[PDB]
Amino acid sequence: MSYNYVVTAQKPTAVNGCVTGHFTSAEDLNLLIAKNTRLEIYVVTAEGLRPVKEVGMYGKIAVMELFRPKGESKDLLFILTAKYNACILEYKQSGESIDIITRAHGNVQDRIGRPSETGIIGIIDPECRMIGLRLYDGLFKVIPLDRDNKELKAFNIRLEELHVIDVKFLYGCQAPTICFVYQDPQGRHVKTYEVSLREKEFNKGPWKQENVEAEASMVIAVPEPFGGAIIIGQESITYHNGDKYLAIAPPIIKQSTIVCHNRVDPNGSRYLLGDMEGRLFMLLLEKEEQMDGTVTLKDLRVELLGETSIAECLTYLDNGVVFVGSRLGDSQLVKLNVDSNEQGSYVVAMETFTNLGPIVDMCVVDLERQGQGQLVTCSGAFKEGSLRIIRNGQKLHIRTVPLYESPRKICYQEVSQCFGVLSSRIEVQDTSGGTTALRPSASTQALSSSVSSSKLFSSSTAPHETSFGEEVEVHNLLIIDQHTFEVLHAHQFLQNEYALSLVSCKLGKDPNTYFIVGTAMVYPEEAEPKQGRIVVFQYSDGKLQTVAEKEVKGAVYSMVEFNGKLLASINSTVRLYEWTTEKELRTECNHYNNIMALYLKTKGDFILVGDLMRSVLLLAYKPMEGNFEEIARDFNPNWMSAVEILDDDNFLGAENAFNLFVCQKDSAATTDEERQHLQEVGLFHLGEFVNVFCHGSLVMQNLGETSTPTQGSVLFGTVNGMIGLVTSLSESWYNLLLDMQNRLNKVIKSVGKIEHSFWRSFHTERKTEPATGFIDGDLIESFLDISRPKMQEVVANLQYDDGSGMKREATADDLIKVVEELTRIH
Amino acid sequence: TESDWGKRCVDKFDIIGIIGEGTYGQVYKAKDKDTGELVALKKVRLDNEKEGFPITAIREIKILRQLIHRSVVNMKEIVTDKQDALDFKKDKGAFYLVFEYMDHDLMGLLESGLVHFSEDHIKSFMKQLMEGLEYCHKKNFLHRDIKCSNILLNNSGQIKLADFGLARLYNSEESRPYTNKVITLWYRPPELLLGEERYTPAIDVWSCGCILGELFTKKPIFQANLELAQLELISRLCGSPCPAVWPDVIRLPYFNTMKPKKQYRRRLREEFSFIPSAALDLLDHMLTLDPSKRCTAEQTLQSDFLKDVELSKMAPPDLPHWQDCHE
Amino acid sequence: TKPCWYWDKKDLAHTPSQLEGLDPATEARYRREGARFIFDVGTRLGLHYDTLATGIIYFHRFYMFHSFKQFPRYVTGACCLFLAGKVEETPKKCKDIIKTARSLLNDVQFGQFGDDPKEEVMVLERILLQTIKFDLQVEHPYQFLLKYAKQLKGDKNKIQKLVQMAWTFVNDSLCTTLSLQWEPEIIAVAVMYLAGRLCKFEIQEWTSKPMYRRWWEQFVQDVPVDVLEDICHQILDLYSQGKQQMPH
Ligand SMILES: CC1=CN[C@@H](NC(=O)[C@H]2CSCN2C(=O)c2ccc(C)o2)S1
Repeated sequence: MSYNYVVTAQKPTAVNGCVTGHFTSAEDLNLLIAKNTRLEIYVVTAEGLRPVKEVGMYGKIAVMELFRPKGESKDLLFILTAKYNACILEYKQSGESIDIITRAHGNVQDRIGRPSETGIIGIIDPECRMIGLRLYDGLFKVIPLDRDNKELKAFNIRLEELHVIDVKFLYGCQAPTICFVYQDPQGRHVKTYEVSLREKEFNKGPWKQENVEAEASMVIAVPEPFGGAIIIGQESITYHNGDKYLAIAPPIIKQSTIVCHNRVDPNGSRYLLGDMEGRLFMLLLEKEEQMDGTVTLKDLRVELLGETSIAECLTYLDNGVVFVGSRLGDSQLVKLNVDSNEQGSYVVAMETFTNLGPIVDMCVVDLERQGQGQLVTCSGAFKEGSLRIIRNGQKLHIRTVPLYESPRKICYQEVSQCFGVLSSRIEVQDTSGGTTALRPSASTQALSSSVSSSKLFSSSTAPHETSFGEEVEVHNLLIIDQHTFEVLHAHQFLQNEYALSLVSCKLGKDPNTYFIVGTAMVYPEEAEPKQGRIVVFQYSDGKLQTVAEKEVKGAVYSMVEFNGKLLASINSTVRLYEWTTEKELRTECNHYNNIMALYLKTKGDFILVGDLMRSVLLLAYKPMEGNFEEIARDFNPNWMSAVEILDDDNFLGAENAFNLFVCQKDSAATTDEERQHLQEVGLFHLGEFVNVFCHGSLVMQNLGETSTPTQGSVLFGTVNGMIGLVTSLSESWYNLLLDMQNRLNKVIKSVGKIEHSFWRSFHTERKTEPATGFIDGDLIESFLDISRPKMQEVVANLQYDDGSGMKREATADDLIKVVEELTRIH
Repeated sequence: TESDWGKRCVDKFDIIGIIGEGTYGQVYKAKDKDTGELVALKKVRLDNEKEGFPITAIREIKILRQLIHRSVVNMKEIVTDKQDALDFKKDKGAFYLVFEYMDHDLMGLLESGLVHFSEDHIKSFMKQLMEGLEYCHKKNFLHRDIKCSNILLNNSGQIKLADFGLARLYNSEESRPYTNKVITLWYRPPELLLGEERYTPAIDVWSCGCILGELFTKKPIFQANLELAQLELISRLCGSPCPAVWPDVIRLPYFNTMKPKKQYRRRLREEFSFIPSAALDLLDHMLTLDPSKRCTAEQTLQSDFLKDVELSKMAPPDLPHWQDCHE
Repeated sequence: TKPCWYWDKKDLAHTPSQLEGLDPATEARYRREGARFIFDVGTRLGLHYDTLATGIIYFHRFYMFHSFKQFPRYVTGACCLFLAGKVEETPKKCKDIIKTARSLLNDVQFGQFGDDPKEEVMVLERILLQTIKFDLQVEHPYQFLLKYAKQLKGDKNKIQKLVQMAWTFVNDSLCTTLSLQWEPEIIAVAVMYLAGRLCKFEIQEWTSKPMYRRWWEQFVQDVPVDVLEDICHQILDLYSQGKQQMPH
């Protein structure tokens, strides 16, 4: 019954994966970088990379590997989506024309199976005989790469080891076999099983098992000359090749977990390792040759090369250049030099590829007075944390403010010409009993600084013994100038205190504009925090002053200004405070029908509460009585990531399954039950986790420009960097654009032959439902990029309702007019 | 006295919110002012007075009046709106049934796809589930629909069976018709799909078996919208209903009317090969097509899986009350 | 957690009906007619015997809390049966019960239903539920008469004569206050005890303890012959007063 429209304003900016192979040009090495739903193909040059093509796929790219079967000239591409859509792809370049071919395709989902903990894993035999998939616990699925398997039919082999960590196809074995690290109650072990296509079962592998580190995380398939496999853990790196066993445990890698590996050398003498703190390590393989000429791995050595962005994936361009792809930071092209520089580093950055990183929070503010709107986002994590400003003056101009610590929240305070930003940095228990920061960051480079002296929780009389080497979060509040983005002040919060919520507002009859922060006392022992502080700050004359503090019995997850009063959510309670003439907070009313009230939005006297497990609740402050009252609750169990109010009747919500949905009132329907029910009129798989929902737009309107059929503007940010926009439509325009989608889907050729209707279908692991109430604006805006023959094929047999003429038809040029106007909303 | 229900007013129960919605009323979370305990109120409206107090409500009142097992939800009392004492012909007030409040329903916890149920957790869960069902079946009270929403479990770990009558889900405005019934189908036994038959205890046990598998996958084993498409999913796993396994399948009305696409062999052990052996043997026995061949509740309690489970060792389930921030 | 549904014979001298001027005989008469009205109405509708009894038990209990002068008995009876149907899973529409009640009642008797019979009944279901305190579960002598008879072994024909004769006495007990005086297990023993005397049967011989002359004690513990003799006496006083005689 409700109609809305969703477009992408900035595509995903986070490197999910990266592999290099001879794809486009059998001669030239090609680098394939993957972002959610987006694949980018490049060609290696001595200077950098030349983009060849960028295609969009329906589905989250989970697996991406380049393989060439015997008889092919160029390596082919295998991709598997998170919804289990598999396909094999081939580049075809008819001169200027570029076309991605779908050689094979199919859906490999099993009717019965447990999703695995370590996620989907995809590996391909070196002999390219089969594709190995680990989709469910205790099962190993095999797609045999036979010429006739155009539908990618597959069978499952029972797998005794239920909890698998990682699995790679071994190199040089006579029969294809898989080396998998698994976790049973006795620890973790490495085991290998031979895979038979003829028997369709496992046979005993070369080495039955070996006891490995408890946190063994990655399996490296060493090339055929060396043989065997390399296991990477937290403290130790081992090499297993039957009777041969090597163990190297440098004390440098113990400091930070290693998450990525890459083969620098085709022979395998050199391997690349990257840890969470960004450091780049080189794995060195030392070769001893037996007298008959055979090669034995004498020793394993790890050397520190330098610092990169936290690397989700690493690939080698064979020019001495490594591409560092990051989901928590800006991706980079680095150069590995044989000679270190004057600081001892062998690494030097070449180029920097902008990553909007995880958008934890964002605010829209017109800094430069342009009466347009600029978006400042909390982006990144750890040393890659930053503040990003985006404007729509075709490209989006992004300015990165380095913070070198994680930014949790942001709110703009015009009265002080500055931003308030919550942040957290990692310190480690040191020998002094205190802690030490791994690197300077914003909360330590502030011009002025303060440390909280609150004694509300002093008499803890609780045991929290410190062990040297353990990490802790120190949460701070950062005052930042809007023009120079200089860190003017930093307030260190109490020990073990987490900052969760931030607002800037006046209260009651108090003319002073305050920064107000909601915190929680986080102790590892607690399943749910039971102490918390609401702190009222005033930034005046370059100084942050504590005006008042209110103790609470939980975590203040969310706060928001509510008609001069302060609305806060403490665990399950939703509370309304008043600001007294004595400059202290006083409770007015409460609401407790919640599990965890994580998110809060308001409009007038209405409040939208986003419960962790019971979706959204519409609450109202009845003024005559001074109490909260429940207007309506969605009784669906959808988990919540972020919520937003669209209008007095429609409410938007984002699931943890990456599905957006809209709930409306029943418009005072006769039955009281119907009134108290929030119907899920809108459903839509978005494909991206939405941390923050905000109102506004970055489009410049000189003066009430309007001229847009779209009504309303809601901007959202995601973990993979996407900045999308949601807006509302009229019934007539919805039906028109929906009818056009159904026509476009028949005309447009999808990569992997993935049905669009399936891709946008609401998909929880349990229930999958058709999408409704939403127009895939990214599909509509593609009408401008299809060839003229397809344009006319789409508009054929068009029909109109509620138009200038109630029944009408439009041509290929008439639709172009609409789409171009729809492209002007972002 | 305490045994005299139907006289206390709802004015003794502060209402916190509406936790659920019912066909003949709403379900409200509340606190008894004097006791301080958290209760759940089930509203029964006889104001239409088409055919009187709902028979569905009467079933929940009759069965749960005498059932106090730990693994079944207990009805504390029944209270009324403010009633004029001048005449009860004038009065049309509703009646509210007081129940012990439960924190979460199994459906909610699994909808997350984040909670993890280990083997020991499932043992603790299933043993309570079966112990309650035995007690009910011994008393000759049968829960005709056992769902995932019907299984209510608190944070501690105790499991309780609820919604014998007056279900807690309501469909309004425009939506999928009988959505609650669609969920009920996922746990309906094959015999009921094939024919109306008579209500057998086996109809309970099949649903509980469906739940058992769902706890090992976090997804319902059989999900379909039409009775024929459900029977086919069951057949792809359990095998098509035939006299070779079901000597009385012919007696059912729609054995020839409703037919699986093909005659399938039983693959239950293969598609569930990732389940422990003690459990898989229980699933295989709980999902037997024939009602007489389908194992009883007591027999489930004497399974290897559940026989030697220690009731004292509650071993709470791991439920995420932190890191809901994420990353 | 469950209320006490049993009074002493002496207590029946203090029902609301008695205290409003109604003499003992009149209330006893009203009880019989109400019970038989329920019995006859439900029998015409084809209702299971448990449903008839359940309605009759609701009826008998009801007039331990209210007076016959302020609640016309046939309306109450119809309401009891209507509720009994939903409890025992043998439901009937209120309009059908009214239809049957009109067929069996004369013009004067049906006057109790007033101008809108269905309304007078549906409205009473509110009170009935509160009066029975919502304890809707009622066991009856029938199930125990069979559970105990199954354990008897001997002449098939002599045992079957004992059962039917006892069964007849159970039906006849539903017209009297015994249902409010002694639990059903005792009633099913009492009727067996009664039929045995009339048929000159020595039931102990059919038990697993053929020389345990107090045969019932293995079915119902702690029952003196004093009770069985009273229960039986009352059941047979009905027959003496009535023109009807012992079935035999
Ligand atoms: C009979 C009964 C006793 N306890 C019951 N349990 C519940 O209603 C639970 C588990 S189903 C949802 N639920 C809630 O608490 C709920 C609904 C809405 C919000 C915020 O919480 S029903």
